Parts: sequence; structure tokens; C-alpha cells
Amino acid sequence: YPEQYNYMCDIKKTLDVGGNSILEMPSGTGKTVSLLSLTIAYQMHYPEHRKIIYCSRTMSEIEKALVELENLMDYRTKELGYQEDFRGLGLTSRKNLCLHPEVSKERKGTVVDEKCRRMTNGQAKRKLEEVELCEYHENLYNIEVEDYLPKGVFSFEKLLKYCEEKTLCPYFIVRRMISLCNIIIYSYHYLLDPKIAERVSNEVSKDSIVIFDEAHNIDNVCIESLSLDLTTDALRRATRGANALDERISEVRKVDSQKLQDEYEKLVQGLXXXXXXXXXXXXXXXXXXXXXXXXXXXXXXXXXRAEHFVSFLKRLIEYLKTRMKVLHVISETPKSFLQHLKQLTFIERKPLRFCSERLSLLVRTLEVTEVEDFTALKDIATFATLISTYEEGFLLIIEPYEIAVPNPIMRFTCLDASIAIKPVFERFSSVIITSGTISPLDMYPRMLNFKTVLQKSYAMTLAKKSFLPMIITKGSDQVAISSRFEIRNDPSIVRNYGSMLVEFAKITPDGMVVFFPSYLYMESIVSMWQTMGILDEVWKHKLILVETPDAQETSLALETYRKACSNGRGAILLSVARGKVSEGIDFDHQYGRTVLMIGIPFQYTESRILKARLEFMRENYRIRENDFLSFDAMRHAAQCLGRVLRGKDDYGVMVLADRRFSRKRSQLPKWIAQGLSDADLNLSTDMAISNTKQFLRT
Amino acid sequence: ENKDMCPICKTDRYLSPDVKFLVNPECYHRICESCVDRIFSLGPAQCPYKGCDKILRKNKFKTQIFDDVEVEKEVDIRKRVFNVFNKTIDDFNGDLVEYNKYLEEVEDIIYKLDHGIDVAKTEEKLRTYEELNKQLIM
Ligand code: SF4
Ligand SMILES: [Zn+2]
Ligand SMILES: [Zn+2]
Repeated sequence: YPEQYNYMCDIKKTLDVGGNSILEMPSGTGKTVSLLSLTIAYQMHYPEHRKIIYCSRTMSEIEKALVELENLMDYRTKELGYQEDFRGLGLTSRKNLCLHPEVSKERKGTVVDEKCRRMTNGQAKRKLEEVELCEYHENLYNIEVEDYLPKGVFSFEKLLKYCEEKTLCPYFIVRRMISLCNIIIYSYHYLLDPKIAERVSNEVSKDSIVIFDEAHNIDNVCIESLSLDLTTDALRRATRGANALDERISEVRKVDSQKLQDEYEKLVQGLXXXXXXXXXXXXXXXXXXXXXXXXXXXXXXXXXRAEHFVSFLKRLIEYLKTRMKVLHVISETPKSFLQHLKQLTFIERKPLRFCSERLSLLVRTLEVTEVEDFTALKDIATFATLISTYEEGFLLIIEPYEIAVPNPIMRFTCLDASIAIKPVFERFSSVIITSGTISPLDMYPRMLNFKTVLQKSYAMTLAKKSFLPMIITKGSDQVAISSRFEIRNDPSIVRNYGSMLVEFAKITPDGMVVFFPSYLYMESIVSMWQTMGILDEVWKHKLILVETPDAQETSLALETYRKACSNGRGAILLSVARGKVSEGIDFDHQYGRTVLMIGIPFQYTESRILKARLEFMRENYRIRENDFLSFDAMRHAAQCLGRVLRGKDDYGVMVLADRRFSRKRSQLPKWIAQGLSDADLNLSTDMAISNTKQFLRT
Repeated sequence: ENKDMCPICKTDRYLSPDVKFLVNPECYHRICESCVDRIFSLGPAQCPYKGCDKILRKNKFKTQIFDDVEVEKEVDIRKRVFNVFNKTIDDFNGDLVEYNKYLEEVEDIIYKLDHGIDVAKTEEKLRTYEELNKQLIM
């Protein structure tokens, strides 16, 4: 198609010249473009030069990229008849890419890597001075396994079944195949991870093309890289962890103190560099991204052992308990907090080097490690590494006392996001940035400063198949104003709005998905609604996303949606744009043909974080009180707009309330503003015009 | 604790706890105001904290935010010895090996003091404190 062909030419010229490009792709028709453009762009140079580094935000997009990559393999193998070196490595979740926890553990928690470290330590201990090896090991590093992938694609599911048949473990296959430089499909939380980005950065060996897919929550991921809430219980886990460290000190000092002195000599002689250069296949700890930290010559507590580290650690956690037991409102400057700490007790600005080393020493002296104590020690260790370094833009904040019991909390505020993304513009080039929910695309040259080119979407045809109306008059124009407050006002008006949702849902009974700015309105209309005929006549049942989302509940709600729409029933999907699961799988009538939006998206205000980042961005780009109520809400609404668009062969309609939507842009800017009662008949005609123009335009 | 803060005034929570609870550095024992004031007011004698025999002196008290007696003693002795040693063989030229070795010696001295060993090495550390003070006077 010519429209996507233009984006192919843009990707070509930006990959051949520019080092980074902001490309705006139309929603639903821009996923399969870059996947083939990158491969052909690799074949025109020479077959193995740059590799695809596709980055998504969810796992569903990773699976879609895997099956579409398989469509690329079949596409290139069915048109030429020649077999080439296949690519495609599926890097997914650790719990989903492991087989043993499904045989004995029967758990899908985040502690599967700890059990994997127990098995790996079992292998190392059966190869040194002596649990079993695991299920199958010692044959995952051979050439045959290194060639099972280039000869045949085994990614994720095919790798899970292939490992279940060939009696292998997929974790070491993927880990050993990161250096093979295949098409890696991982998420943003792995490229910028203060524990994963280092090893991945050391295995990919750079020199590739990075593809930022749906790059609209990049600031959200850079924010989520820090901010850890200290909620008084971590102080108890740190106290019990310090007691466990004292017991371990009594154990290593009781009988076996030679290994601690030998490793201590390894620290005095070769320091952290030798300690990390000698150990292989050993569990590591957290770090504030060593490539971004750039701090060498880590001295081990001014050349000291473990008793001094646990003494200064007890003093440090006691100082933390002292700083967390205060009045109520108090803000901290990370420099003033470090100076106050120095006034309480001298410890200098080197507890970072004192944590990254002592944690590894304790690991080298521990054989039975408790998970909660070690986890709390890793939390306090991260807090130390981030009060010792990284201060520009960092802002320690104490949560106020609001009952005062449920209160002693201390959160650290992260720094400028440009710093975190920075290394990719030295490691790499021609980083393609594609997103279908960006409008306007000027807040990415502004916020996050980087020199790039701007390419907007140039595809807009068959406007009769993309019904895009907006509702302004709700029959009284009183719910659009009351539906914009943080706390709802006049419950009777909200009940009238819900009645309007009952009338609208009754008018168009063909799959409805409703998005809310928060769960307060949902919990207010679901308690006592004075009506339920929509569930009793057209919808049979209603689908509600819990304010505390669950994986199995959401999965049963989505499968219930597909089966309900495949039985000719339909169901209303009351979800939150700010909640979990942003979806993205459409291209069928099983999804909501009509989508309802309750006003415009809103972010929770009256929070210390929004004021800290508010004044920070105010000092940075001077975009105060203007972009945090239109850019974020524009992205959250665009997440709902992207679900309506699903190819030109399909149709749909999305109703946006509130006049304030005119102040923001939108994908395909062709919108007509009228009432809701008129939109009922208008949609009643569109449900037939969309069915008439299909065979006429074909 | 809320159940022990003075052998006579161990439970003053329902009596409007408006008095502080001082701790003498030569006893490490909590005594409420109305008791300790009479203690050092009638003469420097020992407190009856669970049969305590160490003499409580007049004044020379301190406010405690409670960081355990071990860490409080280690930070008091830590600061005192840090002031006795001052900046000797530290920031004199910029060396990192001998500096970390001397810091290791100081922290080993503080370790021997907080552990006590056998009341023999700690006395040698006290003589080391007198020697360092004599070096700081000169
Ligand atoms: S070797 Fe594989 S199956 Fe065994 S614990 Fe590790 S990841 Fe799990
Ligand atoms: Zn008393
Ligand atoms: Zn006493």
C-alpha cells in the first residue's frame, strides 16, 4: 500500500542518514512496516551488520512481534525457496521462560530467579567441592544449542515446547543467545533496568538499531526506574536483616573465618573489579547502572571487613528510622540530607562502593540466604547508592502524616529522564522511534532534549469508514462539568449521567467498551444505579475491571469478552485508562465496535510527586500548569483512540465527552461536535452506511 | 520501652508522661526527671536500676533518640577517638593505601572496645588515646 510505502521510504532514509527519527505511524496499520523495512535494510547493506532491537511496553506486543516476525520468515522463505540464517530470539518473563517452577513450585511469583540461582549454585557446588544440578544442564552451552536457533526459529512458545521435548532449559539458551545477536524482543523495563541493563549492555555488545515501539510512556518508564516508598515495615525488615547479619557474623567468626579473610585479601588487593572479575554464574545485587555511574576504584570500607560494615549499617538504618520519625510535612534536599547524616556520623559519600562490594562479599560467604532480610538489605543498599550519588534533579521527600499511624513513609524522587536515556545515543545510531499515540509530536523534542527529525502521519483516506464524532450536549450539559472534578459532586447528576450511559448502551447493543478517568465514578455508579435493564436485555452480563486488577481476573474478563461477542451477546467493559492492560489486539468484530469515554482523562493532583516534577519541569522547560493536564490526558485518551482504529477494512465509533477535547489534538483530525441524542440516530445510520459502503468500495 | 524507663516510674503513660528520661554515660540506664534530680541532688550515688552499682554523677546528661546502647556507645567512642586521632596520617598528602590501613586500625580499635576482649587490649587502646592526646597537645 502506498501510504505505508511512504513510511517505508522514511524509515529507509532515516536509517541511512539520521541517527534518530520521530516517526508517527497510524494506529493499526504501522506494525508490519518497520519489521520488514529493517530486515530489507539489513539485506541491502550486507546480511549481518545491524540487528533489530525491538522494544515494546507490554508482552502482548512482544508476542505480536514474534508471530509477525514468523510471518516475515515464511514470507521470505516462500517467495525465494532459499534458506538463510534465521533470527528471532524471544526474551520474555523469567517465570514464563522456565520449566521447573511449574513441576514442583507451582508458583508464578518474582522469586523464580532465586530458585534458579539455587540450581546454578548447585551446579557450581557440584563442580567444585562436591541440591541436584536441576532438570537438565551442562549441555546448554554447546554448539548444537547455539545452532538450534539459526537453523530453526524457536522463540518463546516454540522455545518452551522445544525445550520440553529436547529436555533443555530455555533460560541459559536465551542468555547464551543474547551474544548471538539475534532479533531480541524485550520491553523498556529491560533496556533501562538498574540490574538487567548492565548485563544486556555487555552481551549485545552495542552496534545495532534500536526500535522504540509505542514510545509514549518513555517518561513513565524513566520515572518508574526510581521512587521506592519506605513504609515503616522496611525498617523492621532492615532490623531483622541486621540481626541476621550479626548471626552470620557470629557463624563466620565462630569456626570458619579463613574464607572471609581470603576474600578480604582479594578485596584489599583486587577490589570490586577483581571480585566481579573472578566470580562467574553467581547471583548479583542491585546497582545504580554502572555504565551511567562511572565510578571505579571501589575501596571496601576504607579497607575494612564485615563487622564494621554491619556496624555502620546499623547506624545507617537507625539514622533512617530517626529521619522517618518526624512531625508530618518535610522535604529533603539530597545534599542537605547527606550533610545532616555526616553531622550525625561520618560515613563520607562512599557508602555506594561500600554496598556494591559488601553485598557481594556476604553473597560469597552465604550458603543459606534468607530472602526478606537480603531483600531489605538490597533496598537500604539502593537508598545508600542513591543518597551517595545522583543528586541533580533527585529530591528526597517524606510523605506527610495523615491519619497518626499509617504514615512513616519516605520516597526518593528520581532525576532528569534525559540522563537515563542518554547512553543509547553514544552506544547506537539510527534509533527509530515509532508511536501511534503521539499528537502533537513536539513534546518529545521539547521534553527529553535530543536532536532528531520529525515525521508526522501522512495517511488519511476513506473518512466514511472512520466515524469520529464527539458528544458535547448530554441533554442538559450538566454531567460534563461534574464529571471533571477529582472528587465527584452531586451524586444525582452522576446518576443522570449513568442513565445516559444506559440509554446510549441500549441504542447501540454491539460490543461496548467504556473508559473512565478513575475508579471512583465506577464504584459510585456500581453501588446503587437504580437501573439494570442493559444487563437484562442487551448485554446479558457486564465486565468490570477491578480497582485492584488481577491477572487471572482480567484474562477471564477478556476471554469472557471474546466468547460473549462470539455468541451474539456483547458486554460493556468498564475499564480505566489509567489502570492496567492498555490492550492493542483488535482487527475483528469481537472488540467494541463503539467505544465510550467518560469525559477526558485526569491525573491525580494534590500529590507531592506532581508538585516536585511540576516545579522541576517548570525550571527545565517552563511548561508549568499547561502540559500536565493536556499531554498526559492526551496520551491516556489516545490509548483509547488506538483501540478503535484497526485497519481500513473495519469501522468503529468513539464518543468523547467534554468540550475541552477541542483544546487537544487527535489522530485523524476529522471530528464533528453535536449532542448525544443526535449521536444516537447518527450512529444508528452509521451502523448501516458502514455495512453498505464495504461492497461498494470493493 | 513503654514498660521500663525508671525502676520507680516504669509506667507513667497514664500519669501524663511530661517528664523526660535521662541516661548517664557511665550507666546507660533510663531514669525519670523527678528521680534523677533527687539522685544527683542528694549526692553522686549509684542508681537502683535493677541493682545498678555504677555511680551516677551530677549533670553531664544527654538526650537519646534511641539507637541501641551498642551503636550509641560505638558512635560516642567513635567520635571521641576520631577527635583524639584528629587528621594524623590521613589527609596529609593524598595516599589511599596507608590511609585505609590506618582507618582499618582505628575501626579495629573501636571493635576491640565494643567487644572488650579480655580487658587487656582495651587498656592498651587507652594508653594509645593518651599518647594521641599528647601528640595533639604538642
Ligand atoms: S536451570 Fe532452568 S529450569 Fe533449572 S532453575 Fe534455572 S531457569 Fe529454572
Ligand atoms: Zn522515677
Ligand atoms: Zn546505672
